[PDB]
Amino acid sequence: MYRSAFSVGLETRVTVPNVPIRFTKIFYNQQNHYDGSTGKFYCNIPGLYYFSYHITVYMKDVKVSLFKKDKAVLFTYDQYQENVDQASGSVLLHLEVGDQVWLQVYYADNVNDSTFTGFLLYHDT
Amino acid sequence: MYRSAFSVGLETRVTVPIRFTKIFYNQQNHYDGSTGKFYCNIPGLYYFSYHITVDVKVSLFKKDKAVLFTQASGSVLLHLEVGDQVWLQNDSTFTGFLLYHD
Amino acid sequence: MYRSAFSVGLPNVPIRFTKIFYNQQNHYDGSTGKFYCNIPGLYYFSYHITVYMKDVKVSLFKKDKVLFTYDQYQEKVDQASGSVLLHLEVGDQVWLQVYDSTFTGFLLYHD
Repeated sequence: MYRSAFSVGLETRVTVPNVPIRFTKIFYNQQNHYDGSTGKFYCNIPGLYYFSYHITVYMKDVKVSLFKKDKAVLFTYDQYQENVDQASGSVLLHLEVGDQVWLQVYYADNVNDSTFTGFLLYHDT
Repeated sequence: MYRSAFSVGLETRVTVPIRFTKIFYNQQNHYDGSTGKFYCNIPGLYYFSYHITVDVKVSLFKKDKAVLFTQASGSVLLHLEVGDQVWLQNDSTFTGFLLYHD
Repeated sequence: MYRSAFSVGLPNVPIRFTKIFYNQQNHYDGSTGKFYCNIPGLYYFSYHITVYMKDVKVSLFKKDKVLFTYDQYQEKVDQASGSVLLHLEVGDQVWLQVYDSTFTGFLLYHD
């Protein structure tokens, strides 16, 4: 077991609600573990993963959820001001092969520049 | 000498070390929820990141001194030695992992 | 190939982070505010800075700019955070630029 990472961004001003955000700006996706057609990352190497995301907040409160498998694992709520902020979150999640993770915003506007990043830190041995 | 990571969150307010009791990851049990301190068991470079929701100022402590004075966010790299402890003083997460051992 | 990292803290110019939390390899030049790639590979960069500027955006730059969204005009910025993974080639430079604040970068997978 070895490498798995992806870093992606949202170029589109609106997204979408209650569905996986399909980030289209690919900063990195070498092993293509991030599915650009679904906005979901798929775990092919079991291990500890680090995910980091930032959802643009502008004029409207933002509620984001990091989903793993079929459920929301992490929640971020950010009130606006008023100011462009980022509803950010980072977490370590051990993943098994098959586990998919993606983000959702509970049309969501002014989400452009939002980013979703994740990487295999320690592979299971 | 290879794995040491944790990611925990808050299950309440009041944010003395912050005791995060929500465990996202703590496989090597290096993070102690009773004290809220992470204990370095492998010397090396660690990456710490926290997003905490608390006139209030949040600090990341290494050993017994504040490294960072910061919603309150921060990410940093701290080279730690065995015995070194790191702690902090909508989910509010505190995360840390061994990047490079030694 | 294996270690390259820095953690530093504190318009239209690289942000010179002077508070050095880590810079063992010295790949981060505090006089220019830029990180220089010596070991090609996948790097993680994260940041959280206090800006207090209007009609301004914040982004990591690499050979000049990482995420640039073409959008309609609107206004204001107080603090900004981000994180990205970038595969860097030798010679590549990365820095934070507004077109305890922190800026961390680390080589994760070396080519």
